[PDB]
Amino acid sequence: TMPRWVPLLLGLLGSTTCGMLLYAWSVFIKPLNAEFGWSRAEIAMAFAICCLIFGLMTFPAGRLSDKMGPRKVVMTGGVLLAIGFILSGFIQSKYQLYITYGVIAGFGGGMIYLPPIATAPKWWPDRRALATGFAVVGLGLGSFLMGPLATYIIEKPGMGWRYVFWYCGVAMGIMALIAGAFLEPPPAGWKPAGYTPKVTRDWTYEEAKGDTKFWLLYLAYFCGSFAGLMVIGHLAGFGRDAGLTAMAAAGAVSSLAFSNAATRILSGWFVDKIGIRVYFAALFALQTAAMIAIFQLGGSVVGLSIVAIVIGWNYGAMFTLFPATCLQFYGPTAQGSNYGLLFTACGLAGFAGPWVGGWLKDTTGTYYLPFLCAAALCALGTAIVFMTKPPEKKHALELEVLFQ
Ligand SMILES: O=C(O)c1ccc2ccccc2c1
Repeated sequence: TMPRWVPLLLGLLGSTTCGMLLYAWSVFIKPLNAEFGWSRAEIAMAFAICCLIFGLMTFPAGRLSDKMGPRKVVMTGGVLLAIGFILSGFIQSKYQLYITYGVIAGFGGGMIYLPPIATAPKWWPDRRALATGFAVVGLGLGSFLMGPLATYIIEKPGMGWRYVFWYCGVAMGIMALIAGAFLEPPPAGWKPAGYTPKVTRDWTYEEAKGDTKFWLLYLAYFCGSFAGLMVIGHLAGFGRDAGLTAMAAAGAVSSLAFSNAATRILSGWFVDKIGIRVYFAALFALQTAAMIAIFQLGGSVVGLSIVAIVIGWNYGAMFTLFPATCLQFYGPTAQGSNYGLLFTACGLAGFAGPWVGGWLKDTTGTYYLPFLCAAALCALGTAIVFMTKPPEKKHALELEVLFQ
């Protein structure tokens, strides 16, 4: 039937739509402050709500993708995202923005984000992590696509920022509907392959949800996610405090977007070839080291760039390697449910990480506390990821007894 790279393209399209949605808020920071008395933190509340709902809704999205297929889920998510984003276009108050952008749009976003992550590796049992990475790389590209577009619309005279919400929401709805229209697993039996009585079987959602290793991974995910989201917004400020100009610190920190994108594909290909656990643990350890190392390297464009690139590499890699690990532990059959539940950890980290980092800096007045806390979290994640080996593969005695 359909060439097994089409799923990768579809996940690229859907994840790009989600990256556009999650990047937009920064674009509207200044215009919304121009029209209303709206503070930066007041607008950032809409983003934090968006991350909360988006991360939470992967769980129901994964369950529904497993039960009734990923097409229905992704297309419904497209509808919800389009509705919420466009209604943000017609807003007049903060609560309206929280509802439209944070809740509705974030809801549709989780429903878009998860089903392709669960479907793509099924077409690539020889390259599961690379397939997953194609399902997530779009989150690193939404900036590069939307930034110029949203600036274009905001500054144009017949338009405004409301016009960004309206048009960009039609465009994102179309991309998500095109992604979800052609998305489905391969048929129940034959598996696309040129190459390939005890009888094992993948784990079930109730079985994985009850494994101690699933929650060790959940803890690692929460730690790594929280650490990144706690400091990334502080990189450029660390630079300016070290004596750099705003232009210079901004240039340096911008290399984070490139490594954040590239790692999603490259880390998948790497672990497809050499295995997950050791490289994964090494990434967390390096993330620990970078949280410490910024106090020695962050005072120059070259050092701050290195730290930013490294932080971006490790952070972005989490979103390919946690789904790949979950796929190795439990198999693809319940990957929708297993990984939907697991990603709720990111919903919570998205809600609280940035706020807590800001509070720690403002409480102390210095960057030592947030980066030291992020280093500790990344150290814990390092230990967890390094010590956690796959559970025993499951026996399917009900299939096994079919042999006379
Ligand atoms: O980088 C990602 O893949 C991603 C997507 C959705 C997310 C939602 C909440 C927090 C972090 C998130 C990260």
